[PDB]
Amino acid sequence: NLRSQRLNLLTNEPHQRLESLVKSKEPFASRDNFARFVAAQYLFQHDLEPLYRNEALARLFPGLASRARDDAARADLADLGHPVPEGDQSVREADLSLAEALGWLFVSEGSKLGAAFLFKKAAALELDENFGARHLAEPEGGRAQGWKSFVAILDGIELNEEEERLAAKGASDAFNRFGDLLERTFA
Ligand code: HEM
Repeated sequence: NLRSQRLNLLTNEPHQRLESLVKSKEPFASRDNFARFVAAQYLFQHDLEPLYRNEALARLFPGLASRARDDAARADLADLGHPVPEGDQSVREADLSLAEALGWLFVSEGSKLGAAFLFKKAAALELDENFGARHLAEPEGGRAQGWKSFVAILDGIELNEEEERLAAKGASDAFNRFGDLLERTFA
């Protein structure tokens, strides 16, 4: 019924595939490997920037701007001595509909879930919230409620059937994009 639940079903496979891809790149084998993972996160933030700063979406999601993680990820790349990668502008210039944008935000916000596990694994590489893993630090209100607050708004929006299709497309496209970014930074 809820939009969030439908999106969860629709992206269950892409998620399993993505989780497997991440495990295969061995992000915690070394700081260099971890840095390549941070580079992928950083590039995904560049794709999402125009959405987190969009006035229309900011009105729908109060506090939107502060959900971005670009400064932290860029600071982490600097800590790790990894040069910042160049964004290809493909998503920023894609001219996404509002509905597609909701699917991209769904995936970006959802990608924060379980980050405490990644944060814990980063400790093995002697990294933490003040060095190298700044982008995985837990948010103020806590990961849980941050997600619950976002989903309540998402599920309340009224969309027509075409817009629902576009939101699903946006979520699918975002999962595929993160995978492309990982293949790029680990190449
Ligand atoms: C770019 C997309 C995403 C990436 C890169 C991603 C990656 C991951 C990874 C690698 C893990 C395993 C963490 C660990 O090592 O323990 C994971 C766990 C998880 N992901 Fe995602 N994810 C993404 C999007 C999403 C979305 C959209 C949702 C939800 C709508 C989601 C929900 C979860 C949850 C619930 C867990 C398990 C958390 C727990 O066990 O407490 N993820 N994800």
